[PDB]
Amino acid sequence: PVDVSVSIFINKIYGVNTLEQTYKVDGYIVAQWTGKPRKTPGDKPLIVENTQIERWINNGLWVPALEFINVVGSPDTGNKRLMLFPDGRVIYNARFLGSFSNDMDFRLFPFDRQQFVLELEPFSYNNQQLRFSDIQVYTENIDNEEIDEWWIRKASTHISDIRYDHLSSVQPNQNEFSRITVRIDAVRNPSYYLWSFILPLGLIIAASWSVFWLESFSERLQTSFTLMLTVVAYAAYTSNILPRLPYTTVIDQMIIAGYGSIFAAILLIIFAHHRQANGVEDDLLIQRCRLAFPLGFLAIGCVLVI
Amino acid sequence: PVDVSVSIFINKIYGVNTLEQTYKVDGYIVAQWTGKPRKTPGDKPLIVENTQIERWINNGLWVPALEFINVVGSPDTGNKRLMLFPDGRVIYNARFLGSFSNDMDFRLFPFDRQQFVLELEPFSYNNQQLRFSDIQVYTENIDNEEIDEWWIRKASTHISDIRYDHLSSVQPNQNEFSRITVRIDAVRNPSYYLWSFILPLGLIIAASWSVFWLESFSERLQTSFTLMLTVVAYAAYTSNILPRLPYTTVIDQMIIAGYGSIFAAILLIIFAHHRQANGVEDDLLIQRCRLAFPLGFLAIGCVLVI
Amino acid sequence: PVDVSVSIFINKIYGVNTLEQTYKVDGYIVAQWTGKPRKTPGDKPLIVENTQIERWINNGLWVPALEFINVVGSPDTGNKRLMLFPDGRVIYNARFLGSFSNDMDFRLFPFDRQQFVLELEPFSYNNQQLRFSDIQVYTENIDNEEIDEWWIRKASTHISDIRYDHLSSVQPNQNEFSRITVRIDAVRNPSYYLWSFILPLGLIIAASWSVFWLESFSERLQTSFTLMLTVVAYAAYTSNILPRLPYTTVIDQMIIAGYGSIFAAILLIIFAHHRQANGVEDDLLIQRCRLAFPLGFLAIGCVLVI
Amino acid sequence: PVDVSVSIFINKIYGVNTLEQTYKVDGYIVAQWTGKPRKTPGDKPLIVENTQIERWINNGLWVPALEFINVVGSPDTGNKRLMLFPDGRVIYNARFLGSFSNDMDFRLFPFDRQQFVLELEPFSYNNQQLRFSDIQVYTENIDNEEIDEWWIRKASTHISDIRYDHLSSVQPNQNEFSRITVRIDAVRNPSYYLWSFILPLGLIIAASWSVFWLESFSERLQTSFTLMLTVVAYAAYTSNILPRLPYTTVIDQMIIAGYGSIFAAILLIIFAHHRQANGVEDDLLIQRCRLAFPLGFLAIGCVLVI
Amino acid sequence: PVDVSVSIFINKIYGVNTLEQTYKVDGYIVAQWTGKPRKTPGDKPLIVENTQIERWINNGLWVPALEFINVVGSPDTGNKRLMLFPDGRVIYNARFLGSFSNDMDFRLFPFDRQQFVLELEPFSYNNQQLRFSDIQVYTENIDNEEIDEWWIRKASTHISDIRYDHLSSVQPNQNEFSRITVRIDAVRNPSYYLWSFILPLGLIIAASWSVFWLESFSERLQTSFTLMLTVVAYAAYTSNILPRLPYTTVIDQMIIAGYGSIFAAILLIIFAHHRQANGVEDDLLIQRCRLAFPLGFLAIGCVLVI
Repeated sequence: PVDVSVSIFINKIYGVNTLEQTYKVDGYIVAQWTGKPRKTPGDKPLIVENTQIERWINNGLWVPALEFINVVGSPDTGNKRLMLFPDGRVIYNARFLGSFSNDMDFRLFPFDRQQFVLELEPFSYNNQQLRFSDIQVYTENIDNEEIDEWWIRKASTHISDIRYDHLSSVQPNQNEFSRITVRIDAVRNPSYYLWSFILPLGLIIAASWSVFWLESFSERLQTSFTLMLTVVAYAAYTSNILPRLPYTTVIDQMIIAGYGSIFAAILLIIFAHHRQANGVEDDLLIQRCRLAFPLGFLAIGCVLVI
Repeated sequence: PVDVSVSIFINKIYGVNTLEQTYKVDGYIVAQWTGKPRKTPGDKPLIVENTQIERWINNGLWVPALEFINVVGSPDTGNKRLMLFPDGRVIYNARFLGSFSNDMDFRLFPFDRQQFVLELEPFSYNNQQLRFSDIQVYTENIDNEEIDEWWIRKASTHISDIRYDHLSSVQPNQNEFSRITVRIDAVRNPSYYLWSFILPLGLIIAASWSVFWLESFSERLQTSFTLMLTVVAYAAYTSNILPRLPYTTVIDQMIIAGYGSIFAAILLIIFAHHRQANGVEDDLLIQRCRLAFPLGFLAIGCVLVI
Repeated sequence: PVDVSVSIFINKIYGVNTLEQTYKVDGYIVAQWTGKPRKTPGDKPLIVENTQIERWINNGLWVPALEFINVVGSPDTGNKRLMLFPDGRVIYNARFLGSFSNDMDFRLFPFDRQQFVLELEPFSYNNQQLRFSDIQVYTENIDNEEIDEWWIRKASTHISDIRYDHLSSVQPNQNEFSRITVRIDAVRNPSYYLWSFILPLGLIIAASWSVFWLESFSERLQTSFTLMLTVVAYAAYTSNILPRLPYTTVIDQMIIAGYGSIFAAILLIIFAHHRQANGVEDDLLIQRCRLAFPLGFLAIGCVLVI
Repeated sequence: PVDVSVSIFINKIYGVNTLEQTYKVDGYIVAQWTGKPRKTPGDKPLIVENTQIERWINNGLWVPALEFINVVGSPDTGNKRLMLFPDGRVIYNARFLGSFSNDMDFRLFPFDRQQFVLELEPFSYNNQQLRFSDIQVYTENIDNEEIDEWWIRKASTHISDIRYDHLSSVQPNQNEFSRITVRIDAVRNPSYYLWSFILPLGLIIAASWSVFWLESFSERLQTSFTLMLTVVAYAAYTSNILPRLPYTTVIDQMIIAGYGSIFAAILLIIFAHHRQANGVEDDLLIQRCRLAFPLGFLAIGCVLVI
Repeated sequence: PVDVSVSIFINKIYGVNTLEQTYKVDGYIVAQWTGKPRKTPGDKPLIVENTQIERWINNGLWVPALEFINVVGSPDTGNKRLMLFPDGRVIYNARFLGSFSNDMDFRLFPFDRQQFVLELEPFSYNNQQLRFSDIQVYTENIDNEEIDEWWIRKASTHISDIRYDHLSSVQPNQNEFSRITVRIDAVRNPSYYLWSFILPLGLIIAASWSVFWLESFSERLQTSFTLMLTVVAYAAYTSNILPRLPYTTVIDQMIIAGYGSIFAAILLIIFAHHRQANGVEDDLLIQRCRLAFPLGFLAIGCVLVI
């Protein structure tokens, strides 16, 4: 059972694709294992670069294919490098850029709690064990977090053994491969969305209610039709700029709320008026519920967060 | 007639392209067949990885080219692997990611009933039979379906023989290739569209009718012009965010309905008024059809679903 | 002069790019010609697949490069295959996906009459004649045309000889290559555009005129400003969803019409009023031209289609 | 100093990228030079196609690398072809598709005067002279110009010598490479923009002024607020469909003009009214400047074109 | 310690991707170092072009892999070229196009101060020193800056030594690689954004205030609802055309300001009216604060720039 030591260097995690639950990772992979001692020119280790590596394979030099279990597509491999030591051991170092997959929940969108994952595992080797895994998130935590879209925490390794129940016609015990699993926790940067979506959406819902401080009945009603048109004009601006998803986010709900608030008002206003015993006996208290549901909406809103 | 045993491992079905009727599939293919026993170093099976396989072909080792009948483009092949057994048999294993085609009907868009298909078939072999086909949809049915865009059911195999009537100048019987056909049934997740499109669209159509609870004639009419402008502002928001298609979906019809409801009203309102024997004799009952077509629209709507 | 027999199998014609006059074609190409008889292992034809073909070339086996005259870019080649017969003849079969060009006129957009073309021609061979060309449009005419964007008719071949006047320093007669030209005629599916663009645009133009059935002068005018705003809100929805072009379509003109109809009304309304001999002597007949240009617009519209 | 004769065949110039000042060019390149006579099989010229050319290089056959100085990226090379003559001379022919750069000024957008350029130049050869350059714009001038976005004129060659002041540690005179420069002049097709942007934008500015033919003061003012909202609704439609740039076009200015015209009116209207010696003494002439700046706007507009 | 002399020729810096903090760079790289003198055919330097270089490597000729530390992906390499001198020294010249990364702050968007950076560094060599670095920004400073999106200043080099604390199991001192760092300072072109966003946004905020010069109370309020709808209609036009970011820009704030100004007015107007001791005693001074916050907004605005 060959012992391999992997070292992943994360350089940048970007381009999150909300719909496909994808994110790009740029970094380097380093694998080290020991082989039958070799005669290296001079004596100091031999450095084999790109094109050359493929040659050394054709001459027996074995090199284990380490797959990225959770990769969408196939990584963009940069510079490959083989460092051959005289005492046997071999060190493989290559830079990569790939798109990884993982279960991502964007229900609370504006305030996300996501976690980026890598999953290494020998493509075709039952007894080729992954010794120790080390990840260098040499990125800067409290650096300039208000410049980048996501804020992080700290790395997280975890080696394990995966058992497949439908392999080759093998029975003895060939069905356990060692898988390195890296995890990075990150939180989304609320800022932008608060000051450009939540806030103004609120001022719209607020000024929405000021339709009650209108005297006439026609004014009270005809104005909420211009108010309806405003929430639609907003849902457009919101949608054209927000990430498409299969489910509704928080913001998606604030928009529904704005739709109900205005439909509620429409009902009250066309109720207050025709709920009479004459013709214009608008219930002085209902027509003056200018403070009834404006705060009664912070009660329906503080129950959806409970 | 060589016997081949295929095994498809579906890992993720994503990126559905409504307009081109495309969808992406990530997984592995495993093909097994038996050949003339061989002398493998040691004795335990020989493992040939990437670069190497192409070499073994140049030395006679045959490997059937298995085409993906319904693939748009050419699959993104990851790690290839040849496992050569001493008793002959050969096992080919490779990871792939490709875009597949299939007839997709999106008439009832918000509520779709689609089915993802794969179609394997030897690219150039008449008598090379596909033995047994197995698919491991090791994805989780009732897991977190309210996180993913589509909900599934269960795999579905089916081997068969395809007959081409215009092949080489061959007559005997060379015109029957065996094709593996995999089918996966899936249903779209209505949620999002209901709570962010259907609902608010209804509140717009509802409050649309409240144009009748207006006293004056000018108010009753001039307001439906702001109401018209509202449905348009909605069709914009809807279109910019929904999947472009060559035909109309359900939502596309609700939008037409909102257009007709407002045009109907426009006709009634400019009828009730000028349908007099004086000048302002607005038919007290028609001007008060505030409950005539609001429910008479649930009759025109429940006949389109019949 | 080598005789070559081509057979094109169109599998799907999609992704029309209005602006670049591009369209994608997926299918297979089959070329057959006869060479100096060969000794094939066994005796039955020899099958050379992908990688291998490039090898047989290096050993003399000649294979003519057949260019796709009208291809934007370079086709996405799938599986290549050489079938070598003992009696000489060679059969080349490969699957392709490319983007083709052609002059496309989208003037009557909603109702297009386009034609998809392919153009094969030996890249570097003067006397290498293309024998017979056959195209298998094994797609289904009256199948589910109301599911696909385009409706077709039937294939259409045509071999010819092209003469270039500026080739190599050759004089004898080297300047005539044989070009296969395939043509497929198609018509666009009006549906969607009628029920989602033409119709509602008409209800807007119709209800546009009902600005005359208003009593006051201020109402008659101030209302047409909200009517103007409506046609603009529509041109936005239309444009964001329709295909960008360098010229105006039919729909683009109906939009101009709605702009003139409203500007015409603006003139009449601000004429009828101030065309007096007092101050409010609104020409009873002009102010009541509620049926003058509404049908007088079907006369200006039925002359643009003449 | 090797004499090379180049021949560029422009097939289609499309996809202009306003922001990056890019445009795509499809065509063929033909380079001819004479070498040490060779023994060609048979005697008639030898035809070397794709894969093969790379082989002949490995056997000494030299082939000058001709770079495309102004190419963004790297051309999409199609079919390559080497025609080797017995008398020495070699003819290189290959089809290409690349993205080229050039300084493009879109200040007068609707009416552009641009020029597409190509720039060939030996990548690594001081004394390898480019003999004669010929371009076949075998496209059709007055053909169907009202179908294509751009209208042309006629080709334009020009060979020259470029001097680099910072090359290798060479002094003698190695610093002059011959560069072929092709230029094609083209004009944009105004049509669409006039009938779908300029015209309707004018009818909006025109009907804008008719806010003066209103009696009351409140009507005269409150209506220009719906007029303001209209120009904005237009800038949206315009922007979403027009090409993003770093500077303002003509249309971009007409939109500013419409903004000023309405702000001007806002000032006059709120001046005429409060510029009294009572309360409602609206200067009969100013309130009746219904023809003052409507034509006084054709004076401010005919000075921006002077 | 091999001495290498690099020379970077920047040809064009374009395609800034605000969200990913990326920018494209086209140019050539030139690396020179001296090796063991060689016998070159003739005597004058040997020119090795593309395909060939890979060959000379297989025959020992070493070529250091120089990585682009801050590259997203992997550069698009054009023509490679090896110039081998008899006296040893080797000169590597290749054209590239890659996407580079760097921290970019777009807080003051309309007026940006950004800096484009390149970072070279030997991929696998501890003692391979980079001698002198030279960059030829042979672009034209005060040329046509009002045609390009960005304005520059002047190049800026800087060689240094980077120390990695987690390399191979090496202790002596193998952990210091030499890195070339190029920096180019650039400023964004405000123009467009001023005349198409800032200006018209101001005329909207300006004319926003003229809601005070309205007599009635209903007019003063109902008009600000059409004014609100106007700022939203603007945020839409702005957003669809501006670069998506995770934070708010200057323009994003002017939009918030217009939202507050109108919400402020809404409060005042619904205060002035109901802040009585009767019913319509609108505080003659407050209702006439037509000059209170219009200039009192230039005070809140000149404190956000302080």
